[PDB]
Formats: sequence, C-alpha cells, structure tokens
Amino acid sequence: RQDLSAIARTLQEWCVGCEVVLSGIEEQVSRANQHKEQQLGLKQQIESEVAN
Amino acid sequence: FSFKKLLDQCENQELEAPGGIATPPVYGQLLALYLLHNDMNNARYLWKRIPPAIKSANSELGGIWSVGQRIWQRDFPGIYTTINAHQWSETVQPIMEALRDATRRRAFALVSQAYTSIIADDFAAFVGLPVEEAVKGILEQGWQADSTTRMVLPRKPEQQLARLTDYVAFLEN
Amino acid sequence: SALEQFVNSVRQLSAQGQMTQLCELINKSGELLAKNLSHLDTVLGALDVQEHSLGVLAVLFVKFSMPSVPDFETLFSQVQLFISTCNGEHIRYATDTFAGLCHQLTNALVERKQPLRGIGILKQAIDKMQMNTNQLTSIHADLCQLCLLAKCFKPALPYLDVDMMDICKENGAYDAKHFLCYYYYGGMIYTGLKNFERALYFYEQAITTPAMAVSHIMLESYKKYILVSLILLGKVQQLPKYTSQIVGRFIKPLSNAYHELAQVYSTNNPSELRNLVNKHSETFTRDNNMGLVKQCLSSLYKKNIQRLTKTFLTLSLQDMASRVQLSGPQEAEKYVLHMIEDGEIFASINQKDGMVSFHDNPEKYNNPAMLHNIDQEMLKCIELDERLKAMDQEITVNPQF
Amino acid sequence: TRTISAGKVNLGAFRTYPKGYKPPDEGPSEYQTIPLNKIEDFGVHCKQYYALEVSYFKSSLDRKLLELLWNKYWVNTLSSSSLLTNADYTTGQVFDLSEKLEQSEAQLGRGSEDKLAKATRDSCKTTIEAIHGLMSQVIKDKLFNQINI
Amino acid sequence: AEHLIAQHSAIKMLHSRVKLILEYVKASEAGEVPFNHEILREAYALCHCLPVLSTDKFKTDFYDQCNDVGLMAYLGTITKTCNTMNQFVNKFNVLYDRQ
Amino acid sequence: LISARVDSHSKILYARDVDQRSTTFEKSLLMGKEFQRRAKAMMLRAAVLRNQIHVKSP
Repeated sequence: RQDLSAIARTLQEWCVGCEVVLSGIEEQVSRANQHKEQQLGLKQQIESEVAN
Repeated sequence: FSFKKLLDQCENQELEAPGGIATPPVYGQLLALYLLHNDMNNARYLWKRIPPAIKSANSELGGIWSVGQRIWQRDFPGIYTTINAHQWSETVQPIMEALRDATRRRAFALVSQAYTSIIADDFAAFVGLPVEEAVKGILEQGWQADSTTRMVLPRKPEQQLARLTDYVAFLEN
Repeated sequence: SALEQFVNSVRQLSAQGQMTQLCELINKSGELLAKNLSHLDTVLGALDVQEHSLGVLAVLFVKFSMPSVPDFETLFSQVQLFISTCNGEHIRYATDTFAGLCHQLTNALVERKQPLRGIGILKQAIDKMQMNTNQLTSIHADLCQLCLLAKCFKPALPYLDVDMMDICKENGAYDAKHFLCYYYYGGMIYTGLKNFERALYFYEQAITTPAMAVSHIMLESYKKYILVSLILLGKVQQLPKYTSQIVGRFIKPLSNAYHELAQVYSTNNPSELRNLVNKHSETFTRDNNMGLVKQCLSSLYKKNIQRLTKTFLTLSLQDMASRVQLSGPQEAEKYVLHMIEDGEIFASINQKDGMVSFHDNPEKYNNPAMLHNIDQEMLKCIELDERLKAMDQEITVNPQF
Repeated sequence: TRTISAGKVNLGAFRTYPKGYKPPDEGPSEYQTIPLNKIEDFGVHCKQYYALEVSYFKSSLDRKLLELLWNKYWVNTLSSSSLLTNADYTTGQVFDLSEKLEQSEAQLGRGSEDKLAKATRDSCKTTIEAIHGLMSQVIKDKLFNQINI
Repeated sequence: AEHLIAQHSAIKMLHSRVKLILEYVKASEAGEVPFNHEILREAYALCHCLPVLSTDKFKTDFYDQCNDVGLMAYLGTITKTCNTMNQFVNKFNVLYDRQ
Repeated sequence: LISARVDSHSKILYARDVDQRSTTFEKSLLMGKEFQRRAKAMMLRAAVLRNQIHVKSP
C-alpha cells in the first residue's frame, strides 16, 4: 500500500497500449478499405474511356 | 554537429557570388571541409580547379592540401603531422581540430575491426597518440593488453502497421 | 522604320487566349536584325519580359562574330536575369531557340575561360522546361559539358541521379548526339567520383542508341566502359542484344587494345598485364584514360586477394605476399587494411604471429538492418510499378485497333 | 489449410447436372488458385456442375453460449499465430507459383490465356496471407512485450 | 477489413478487462472502496510479470521471422511489377511498335 | 566440388557448408536489384524509340 501507485502506473501504460493499438487498427482498417475504394473508383474511370 | 549546415553555405558561394573564382578563404574552407567529411575525390578535383593566381598567393591553402595527400596515401601518422603545422585561425583552425578527431575515431573503429592483435607502437601512430596515452586509452575500454611483446589486443565493437497495410492494399488493388 | 513596330505585336499577343501567332514572329525575325535590339529589350519587362527576350538573345549569340564587343559581361548579365526568376511559362512551347540559347551560351563559355557561374545559370533553365518527373532535354547534355570541364561535378548530380524518361523535343529541338553527350559525360562524371556502378550504366545507354553510322562518342564510351567493368567486376560486362549493329561490327575491334587488356586480365597476372600497358602506353594515353587503365592494374591485385577467401581461411602475410606477387609482408598487409577499410573483403590481422584471418562472414538477416533495407528496396520496386501503371494508362487514350 | 492462412471459412457446396441436359448461361464463378498438377482434372469436369449459395445459422442456446464463451476466448485470438500452424501450405504454394511462371515465360516466346495474370494473382494471394500473418505478430509485440518493468 | 475484425473486437475485450482492474487499483488506494490484500497482491505480480519476453534471444527470433516474411513480400512485389510491366509492354509493343 | 577452406597456419582442412538462409536472402536482393537496373534501361529504351532517336549515316 506504500507503492500501490507503482502497481497502478504499470497498469495505465498497458491501458494506454490498448488504445494505442485499438485506434491504430481502426485507422489502418479504414485506409485499406479507402485504398480499395481508391482503385475501384479509379478503375471505373479507366473503363469509361473506351466508350469514346 | 553544425559543420554540415555550414559546409552547405561554402559550396553555394562558389557558384553564387563570383563570375567564376570564389574568395581565397572560401577555397581554404571547402578543401578542409571535404577532408573533414572524408570526400577525397571532391578534395582532389577542388584543388585542380583553383587558378594558379590564388594558389601562389594563398600559400596556407597548400598546407591544407598537404593533409589531403596523407588521407589519400593513408599515412595516418602523416595526417597528424600535417594537421599540427599551419595556424589559419578564425577561418580554418576551428575545422582543423575537428578534422583530427574524425580521423582518429576512423582509425580506431578501423583498427578495432581490422586487427585481432596489433603492435602498440603501430597502434599508437595509426591513431596518433604516444605509446603511454595509447596503452592507457585502451585499458579504460577494457581491451586486452600484453607486456613484453608490446601487443594490444582489440575488442570488436501507427509506425509499423501503416507500412504493412500499404503492402497489403498495394498487392490487393 | 520596321524594327520598332513588332515590339508591340508581342505584347498584344501576350495576356491572351492564343499566343500561337507569336510562334511565327520568333521564327521570322527578319534575319538581319540591326544593332537596335539592345534598346528594345529595356522598355519591355511588362508581364514578365515575354518570349521577346528569347527572340533577341537567339540573334546575339548566333552572331559568331564579336559577342557584343568585349562587354560580354553585359551579354551574360543579360542572360543571367532572363534564366533566373523571369522564367515565363510558355518556354515549353518554344524550345526551338531556347535549346539553342543554352547551346551557344555553353559553346562560348567552354572555349572562353571557365563556366563556374555558367553551371549555376543552366540549372534553372532545365526546371521550367521539363515539367514533372524530369524530361531528357538537350540542356542536360550541356550542363554536364560545363561541369565536366569546369572541375565541379557537384551540382549536376541532382539531375544525374534521376533516370529521366521521356525525351523533351518540342519543335524538334533535340539532336541524335545530345542523347550520347549526357550519358557519355555523365558516365565520366561518376567515373571521377568513383561511383562505378552508375558510371557503367550511363556508358551502356550510349552504346545502345541506334546509329546507321559510327558516331565518335560511341567509340569512347565503349573504351572506358571496358575499364569500368574490369575495376567494378573482374570481367567483361556484356551489352544488350539491341545495341547498334555498327558497334559489334566496327566499334568493338576499333577499341582492340582494351579487349586485349581483358585478355590478360582473366589470367590474373599483373606483371604480364603491366607489360601490355607499357607497349600500348601511347594508345591508352592518346585517349586520356590512362590511370583508369592503371586502376585496373590495382583491381586485379584486389581480385587476386578476393579469390583467396574462397580457398584459404587462415593464411600468412608472407604466403599471401608470395602468392599475390606484391612481395614483402608489408605490401600484403597493406592491401588487407585498405580492402577492409574500404569494405571489399571480410578479414583481419594477427600481427603477433603475422597471419591474416578471413572472417568471411557479413550479415545474418536477423534484425531491422535488413528489415529497413527490405522496406526501402521494395518501395523502389513499387515506385517502379507506379511508373508502369501510369505509363500503361498513357497508352489508353491514343488511336484504335 | 487455406481456411487457416486466408483467415476465414474456406468452404463450398455443389450439385452436379445430368449427363445429357447442359447448364444455363448465368455463371460468374470466383477464381481460386488451382495447383497445375490438379488444374487439368478440375478444368475438364468443372463446367459439368453448379454450386450452392451457402448461409450459416445458429440456435438460441448456441448464440447465448458463444457469447458467454467469448469472455475467455479473446485470449486465443491474440496468441493465434498462423505461421508454423500451416507452414506446409505456404512453403508449397511457392512450388506451384514457380511452375505457373515457368509456363507464361516461355508462352511469351515460341510455343490457357495469359498465365501470368493467374500467377500474379497467386503471388498476391499467397503473400497477402504471409503479410496478414505478420500483422497479428507485431500486434502482439506491441501489446505484451512493450510495457517496461 | 475482413482480417482485422477479429483483433479489433477481441482486443476490445482485453482493454475492457485491463482497464476495469486499474479502476479498482486507483479506488482501493484512494479509499472507501474496500481494501483487500489478497486481490491487490496478485496485481503486483500481474503488472511486473509483464515485460513479456525482452530476452536477447527471443527478439532475434522474432526479427528472423519478420525478415523471412519480408523476403516473400519483396519477391511478391516484383511479381506484380513484372505483370504490370508486361501489361504495359504488350500494349506499347503493338500500338506503338510494328511487332 | 571440394567445399572446404584451408587453414594454412596449423595446416588443416575444414569442411565448409552453406548457410541456406543467407543464400536465398542474398541472391533475392541482388536479382531484384538486377531487375530494377533493366527496368531503368527499358524505360529509357521505350523513350528513345518513341522519339525516333538515332545517328544517321549519309
């Protein structure tokens, strides 16, 4: 109970780490779908050129 | 440390200011700064560009080119002789002291990985220091030392997910 | 009465939807343009000096007769401000005389004294001419010619580093030798800096270029190209199959003394090799590439020792001295140090006994060290895919089948 | 083996047609890497049948149990490691990939329609997995190793 | 999206658990929330028992794997470049070139 | 096929075997770097022919 903060702080760094990754996933997940919607949109522009 | 940002300024003033030929102290620093960042090819062709006018008048510039000879020749004791010779204060004397230090740790990081065993006298001259200071300098490091034969024995010396996700989405299309 | 009229015709076309009639004013000129155009260039800098300055400057440097009297400082400071921050925009659509502006400015400065300022000016001349990913214009060829002769290879490297696709023509404005010049000079540029890899690749692209006749650059690039591969490697680098037919038929046996060099090289005999260089000392020194031929003399000594790694793992200095032919344990210990210091071989020395130990071991691919290089080397292949994908979409819009 | 490496249920449900009557037109059929040793056998009899639209269901108890189960099953997700588990699929697919290129290389030369377009898709397919594997690995290195004492 | 969905809401469970323990840790020392020796004890272990492998050997092996996977990506990317190249080559060597 | 090095100090012959790992890595870098080098070349080669670049004779 002297160093109960020495136990608490080590726990916080892991709680921080949990957020570090959680948000880190959601960025990379939303970007991997965005790069798929980047190409799917850009490949519709390549095909519509042929209509001329 | 800051010699990098300052060398940039010298090289610019070569083509910037003059109709062709830069200032005589600007030539004195460009030659010595190339030696500081071990660029002997740049130091060689710089010397051959100087007009014979500034060459003859500015005789201290010859004292800096005499250093470059020894770096090309790799006569390491000759380097430290030629560094301790010409006092060109304000302009060059600050970069001459930094030159001797870069050549020293080059020859230490070299000798350490190039020799399992080596003569103390050679080792002394190759780094520049005398016999005692060399024998001491290494004993601090924890290098093995040998009496009688005089043989120093050198000891040999999101971020990640963002990168990955790209290589997926790239190959994925 | 006529020369003071069409100074207004340039300004009237300027700031309009079309300046395609200005493409006929700069081409006409009137041939015999009087001394009077010096005046007309002062009451001019309105929007940004227009393409008027280009029509004027083209005639000045193509006098080939008294540049502008010995006031060529007036003639340079004239071109100095035009090339700097005036630039314009439609320089792209008039490279007819703009390519020629940089050619004549060069040709003069070469034979004059030295272009050390002349290099600095020619840099910005490229930048609003080429648009995006660098485009191989004739100015690149000259920029090298200046900074080759003016012993200052530093500033041209920014452009030599990028392997620019797409040849900038525009009103023709490109010559069948200004391709050879860039990659010939460039090759030599890196040769002095001792970037032999890039040096070889440059000379290579010179030899490829198609040619119904034997041009004179192609013979020299080949001779030095021979020396580069014999220092970089220990052998002859073969060319592409698409090299010009005039090369293997004529140019190759014309540079015979350099193949004759490789003849002895593969035998690994420096003493014999040296006796060949002394015979054709003339032929080699005639081409001002002696020294580079002597760099091969040293690379053979370094090849000789490079082989030992594959056979022996512990060898004496004396043994090495006797086997490498250098004689004396110092000369042996010498190149050991240098090769190590440089990083051509993995070895070390035990002076106490007087032995050379061959580490023979670099890296185990077990750390970020590779991981980073793996990341970087890969990104350069993806960079390469990006280009090809754009280059594939370039073909999309053009005619049918 | 691929259910694992691909990281999701690799499954199929099919029904064959009569020997006499032959199928209608409407048929996209999605591409999967077929090893060349087998590509022939598939290729012949592949058009003789038709697949079935798969769907997955569950009971109330099953659904309620799996939710109560997940209290302690998240641990297995972050000590998963699909690498030494199915090591002998990915190491094998290379052998398959190498052959598919070998063909299309000589196809360009002298001499089934552009077998580099397949091989390109296979090189991605197999490597896409290999990369996805190292995603869950670094995810773990981030988590459990980097706390300090 | 179809891969990291697993980790996303799985680690959500990890964060849910790890945080709610630390909520008890702060409130126990703060007081009023019942102080307990035989629960807080296991927490002292739990948190220092972390540094889950920082052994010189382990990480070498971890990087050993990464480099292997990396090699596979380098070769895989060359393949895609090689196809995208030949996609461009044929379209150039027919429209531009006369076979 | 004598895959073995020479220790001429103590005059011994040791067998020298291959680091499998090193091998496949090593060459993959180098091959890829070769592929990159030719890609540079055939990009310029696409350009020179596109511009009809050649030195004529007569």
